[PDB]
Amino acid sequence: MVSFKRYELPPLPYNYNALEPYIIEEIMKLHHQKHHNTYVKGANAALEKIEKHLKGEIQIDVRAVMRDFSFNYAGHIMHTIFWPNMAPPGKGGGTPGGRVADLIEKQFGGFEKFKALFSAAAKTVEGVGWGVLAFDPLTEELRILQVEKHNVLMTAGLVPILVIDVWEHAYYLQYKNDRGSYVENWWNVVNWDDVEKRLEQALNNAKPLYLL
Amino acid sequence: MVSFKRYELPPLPYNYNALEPYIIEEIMKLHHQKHHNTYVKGANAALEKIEKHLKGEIQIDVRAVMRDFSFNYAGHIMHTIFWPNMAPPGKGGGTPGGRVADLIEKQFGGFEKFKALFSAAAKTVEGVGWGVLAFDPLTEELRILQVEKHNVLMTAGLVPILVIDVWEHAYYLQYKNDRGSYVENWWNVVNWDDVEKRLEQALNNAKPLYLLP
Amino acid sequence: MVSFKRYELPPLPYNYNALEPYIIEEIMKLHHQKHHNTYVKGANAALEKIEKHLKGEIQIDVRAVMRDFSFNYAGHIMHTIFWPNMAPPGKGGGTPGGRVADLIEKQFGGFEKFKALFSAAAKTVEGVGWGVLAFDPLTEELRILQVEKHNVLMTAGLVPILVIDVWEHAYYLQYKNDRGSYVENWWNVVNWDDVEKRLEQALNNAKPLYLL
Amino acid sequence: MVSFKRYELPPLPYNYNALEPYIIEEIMKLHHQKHHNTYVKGANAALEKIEKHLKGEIQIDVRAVMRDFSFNYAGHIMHTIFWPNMAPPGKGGGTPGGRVADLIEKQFGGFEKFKALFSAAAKTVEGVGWGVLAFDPLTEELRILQVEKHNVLMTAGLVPILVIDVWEHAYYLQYKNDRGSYVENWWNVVNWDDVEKRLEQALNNAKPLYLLP
Repeated sequence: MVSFKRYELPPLPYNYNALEPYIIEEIMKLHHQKHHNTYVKGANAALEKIEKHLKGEIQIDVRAVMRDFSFNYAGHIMHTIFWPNMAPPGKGGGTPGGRVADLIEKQFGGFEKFKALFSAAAKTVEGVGWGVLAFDPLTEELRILQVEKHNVLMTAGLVPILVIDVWEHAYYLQYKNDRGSYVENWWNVVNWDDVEKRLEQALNNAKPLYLL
Repeated sequence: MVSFKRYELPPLPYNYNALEPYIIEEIMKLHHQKHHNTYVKGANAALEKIEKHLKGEIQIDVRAVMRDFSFNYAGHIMHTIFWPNMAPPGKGGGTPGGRVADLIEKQFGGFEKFKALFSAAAKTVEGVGWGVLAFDPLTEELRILQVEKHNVLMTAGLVPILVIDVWEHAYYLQYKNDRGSYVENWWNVVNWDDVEKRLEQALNNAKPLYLLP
Repeated sequence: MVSFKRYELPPLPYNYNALEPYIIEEIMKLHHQKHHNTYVKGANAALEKIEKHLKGEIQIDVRAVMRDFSFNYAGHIMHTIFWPNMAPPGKGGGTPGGRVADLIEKQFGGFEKFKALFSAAAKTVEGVGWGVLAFDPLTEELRILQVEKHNVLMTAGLVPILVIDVWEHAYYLQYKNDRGSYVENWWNVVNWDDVEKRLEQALNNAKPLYLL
Repeated sequence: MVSFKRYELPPLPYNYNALEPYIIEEIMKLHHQKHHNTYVKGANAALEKIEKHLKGEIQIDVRAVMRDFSFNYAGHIMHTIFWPNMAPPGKGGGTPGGRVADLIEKQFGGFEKFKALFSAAAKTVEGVGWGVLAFDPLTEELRILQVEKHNVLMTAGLVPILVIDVWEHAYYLQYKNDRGSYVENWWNVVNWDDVEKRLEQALNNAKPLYLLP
């Protein structure tokens, strides 16, 4: 038996104030240092309980510990995508090109229609959660969905290439109740270079994971 | 605009009676032709609604239609893994080798501890759902978890390589309320060659999807 | 401290074969003796854990134990309503009169319209759960909703007066995947006298319970 | 057929700044005028959809509209209890006497142990939701549970008599990520007279609601 590899909190690809004016420094700081950090530690804690269980050292509720792992691991991986999905205005924002633009054109009828639908999905998440643009390994096509919490409505297979966090701690200090304005503004910091790179990996790698 | 590629019900990799005595023919037929088929149709129905929305032909509740897609797509992908995860006794069953056995040693301290943990996870799914063995792209290690329905507790990243369906329609006609006995018997039809192949692809393909090279 | 009052499995108001041909004996047996009994046992087990913790003997994951209580308690109370909601054909079935028929007319525009709405709610439960007719203490009106598992989508306030169990174990042995036919047949064993009494109590008790 | 009775936003039983310094004015204003109002509107919006469906004017996704009704009705009712559960310091805070204190002693072994269990419940809600003290009609005893969102984990029967909102919009502007300190401070505005009145109503009404002698 080998002790599990621990999850670690990544640094941001930019400073805490680098996404101003669209997302203020205080949100970025709390969101990274408190919230994302909590999910990293929570994922590790659940794996530690599994480890101690397997070593005959403690008793565990398997369902409970796996629910804890699920929520925290999902919080961690969604955030690991979220941060580099954004970039300071200039590098961030604008209109995508490349394969992402092509698929957006073919499936959603262009960037404006895609933007409206993605925005709708993000704005209408019930409670806290995420708006998600994903690559489907079964059809090699894009799909949009919502995730509640970090780990409800998410499915196997689908590869998130672009996500927006609509947990209240992602916008409340700046936009208060007005999630809609937050979502509208977030477009100005989308790192389309990152999304394109994610799509290219998915195009090469995703289908074979399930092809078998 | 071209819109969306449709999902299709795959055939089984074996005859409906091929997993007997462990899973009876009647279950395999209903499970495939009714349940799995419904998820395929449901996934396509949701995408058709999103299509009509994008054409300005209807206004949809986006949340509602995506919940429908999420449930039915998950049902479909989970079943696409479930069927080949199994094999008639002989090719199916027994103890694994290769890379899967290696990671089972490293992560769980051997097959017997892994089996006990996977079985507990499957037996104690609250309501209907799945026991899942997955490859974690972040650490390149195996993880076990439960999924409720098809789309609750599942996370991004994790790649299922071995799944057991513990929806009541997967066992009830044969094992009745005794999900425990169903889980114990299911091990006899596990296609470890298929699991090994999935792990091989995961080891090669999964990490770069999330941590960019 | 006084140790919690234990939950107990009630007997059926009728023999195991009394709802035939609409619900076969093997289902009634399994459903009552195995499934309902499990929820009684689960509810008590969760409270035993809470007690050991209150006595300071063990430390518990409060979230986990409360999730266990929620699911099993809900399973218990829903079934305590479910069994007397039904009655052997003759006592069960037919068309309601009295106060139930009256507000069915007021809220739903008649029995056939109510029936179609209730049947659809029951047939379309995603996964396992319940179709529910409830009384709303805030407006003194009837509402229909679904519950998933036993404890998802249910709300405070609403008092269930008529419930149908659409967990697969409630019908699979007889109807297989055909939940639709099960819902249709179930109408023939509905104890409208029981529903009438429940409504009467709700009319008298429910509103002066929340609005103060 | 008569059109449904509409839900209405009740005003606060105190000024928006009345729970200061424990809950700031801006939070009370936003929470009531924006968030609570939204649930009232959403609950009515769902009922209007059901009404048009019953009149045969539209064919609805029954599951979707009922999910909408569930969430928004729940948000409304939970808030209708939440607001009068609190009171400006003086009337609010301290420790309860009367029947609430008696039941707390018997079920939890005293206020100290109750406060510890309820605080733990509130602080550890996964995602957004509620800590709830409820009256059980089957046993006529108090029970503590969590509710996720407004409508997950809540059961039939159980009658909420004391609730704390731990959605992020209930504390974030003041306490930021520190939900723990919010929960600790919320005890100083609890309107125990209101809780007592709720318990008395439940002792008299709850059990005879599910009785059938």
